[PDB]
Amino acid sequence: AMKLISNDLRDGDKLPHRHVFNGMGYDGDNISPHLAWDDVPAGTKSFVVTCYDPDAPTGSGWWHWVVVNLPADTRVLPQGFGSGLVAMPDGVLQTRTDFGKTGYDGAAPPKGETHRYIFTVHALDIERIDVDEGASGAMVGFNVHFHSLASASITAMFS
Amino acid sequence: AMKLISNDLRDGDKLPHRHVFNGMGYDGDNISPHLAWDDVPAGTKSFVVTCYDPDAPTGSGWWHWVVVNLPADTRVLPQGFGSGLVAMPDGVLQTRTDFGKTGYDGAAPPKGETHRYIFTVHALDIERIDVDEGASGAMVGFNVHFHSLASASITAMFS
Repeated sequence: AMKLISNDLRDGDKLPHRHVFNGMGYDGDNISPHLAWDDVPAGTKSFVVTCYDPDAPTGSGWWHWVVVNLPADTRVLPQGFGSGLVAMPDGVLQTRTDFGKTGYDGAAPPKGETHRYIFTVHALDIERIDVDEGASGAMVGFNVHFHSLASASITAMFS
Repeated sequence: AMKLISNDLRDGDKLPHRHVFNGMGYDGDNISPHLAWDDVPAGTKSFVVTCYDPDAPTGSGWWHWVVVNLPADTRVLPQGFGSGLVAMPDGVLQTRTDFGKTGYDGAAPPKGETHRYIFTVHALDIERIDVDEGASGAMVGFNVHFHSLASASITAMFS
């Protein structure tokens, strides 16, 4: 029964300022949160980690961060993994977000709105998904849908 | 009361093969459908046209086609406008789809599934949205949400 925990986030609590966006009217530190998981399914060959806001009023939500092809032995993403603080393990790729770039960028909702910022880890049954860094969050999501063995998430609320 | 019509599509009917994707197991012609609109709101300064599948199992649906900054006098997109058959009017941009490129690419659902393929035209209150060709459908959608005066759509069902 795969579990996702974090030294930074608490499921259902407010997203700490450390992980809020640093512009667009906000002044958060824009650092990806620590994430750690356990009890993965047998047959796991890689992981995908994402940050998605289902409440962004765009017609398709908003992908904040997408990490693919994490090797089967991965059980943690240190704080700042999506922010240039951590070396990328071989074969890992950070793919394209709705901000038109790769890597993590935090919450920055319309002033006064509170959205869900869902951090999810998916265990896949394939070692590598066939994508490059220009792949959209939906394109990764398509691959996740057909290859997922299990998932676990933590949702942080912002504002 | 803005209306959207088409020489090719009929709201609620099957998407013709001419507009289905040409690969991924399908052999449609992959040509964008004709779209035409009328009775636009006063204050309209530009239009955005999109094709979205809310039923794609990706976590965020799928953006098939996004066209922005169509001038205020636009009332039609000839067949193939998103397929290289039509010259781009000055200032018009086709932005990034979930297929990781610009331009129209048609329906190609999981074998045997029937999804909605929604074609929408939005009348905006601003002449240009500040995006380049790398902007995601959500990024365009964010701009549409804050600038839309009205919208009209036609939904085609595929398979």
